[PDB]
This record gives sequence, structure tokens and C-alpha cells, in this order.
Amino acid sequence: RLFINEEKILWSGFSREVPFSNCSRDCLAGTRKGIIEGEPTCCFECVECPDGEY
Amino acid sequence: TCCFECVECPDGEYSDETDASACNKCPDDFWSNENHTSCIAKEIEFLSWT
Ligand SMILES: *[C@@H]1O[C@H](CO)[C@@H](O[C@@H]2O[C@H](CO)[C@@H](O)[C@H](O)[C@H]2NC(C)=O)[C@H](O)[C@H]1NC(C)=O
Ligand SMILES: [Ca+2]
Repeated sequence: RLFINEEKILWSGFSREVPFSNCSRDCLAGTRKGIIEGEPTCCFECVECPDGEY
Repeated sequence: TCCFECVECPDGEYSDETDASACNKCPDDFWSNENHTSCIAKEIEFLSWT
């Protein structure tokens, strides 16, 4: 149902870059999610993997 | 977040609480037990008189 043309959207009226809203920077690679107590599952810690795993 | 699974800590890390949420690193000159529940001191090996 939805159709959006991104080429004609001006973010904040001047910027041409899509903003960011995720509560947590993405884990890059070779790393594991973590848990922060008392906070929603959307927000994590990006812990590194144990030795001998991938 | 209320729903979770339990995974054992890796070698050299322990925990002593109900819901750990993280594996505590063993301090220096110590190593994890068989069950990863309490650090114990390492062993020194040398040609002794005993
Ligand atoms: C912000 O978070 C969303 C979801 O939490 C990310 O969307 C995911 O992006 C990856 C690739 O980067 C895809 O493989 C997933 O399928 C996406 N998830 C969903 C539900 O669509 C988004 O990438 C994050 N933003 C940044 C800048 O990393
Ligand atoms: Ca809360």
C-alpha cells in the first residue's frame, strides 16, 4: 500500500541524509548482543564472542 | 526482556548471582572452578623436594 519517493524529502528542511534513531549502535561483526538490566530489548551492549567460536 | 534463556559462562569466567546478565571476569592469579561458580588460585609447578 505504501509508496514513498525519497528523492523529494528534505530532512529537517535542509539535510539530505536519513536521520538515525535506534537506541544502540549496531554490532559490527564477530560479536554478540548483550543485556542491559531494566531497559527494553531494543538496546544492547555488543559483547565479543568466546574464544574458539565465530 | 522478561523472557530469556540460560547459557553457561566460558572458561575463566564465573558468576554467583541468580540472574547474572553477564559473566564476571576472573581476577589475575586465579582461575574458574569446574562449575564456573567461584575463582580458585592457580598452581605453580617446579622441581620441588616434596
Ligand atoms: C536500526 O535498527 C534496525 C532494526 O533494529 C536496522 O534494520 C535492520 O538492518 C539490517 C541491515 O543493516 C537488516 O539486515 C535487518 O533486516 C533490518 N531489520 C529490520 C527489522 O528491517 C537498521 O539497520 C538499524 N540502523 C542502522 C543505521 O544500523
Ligand atoms: Ca525500567
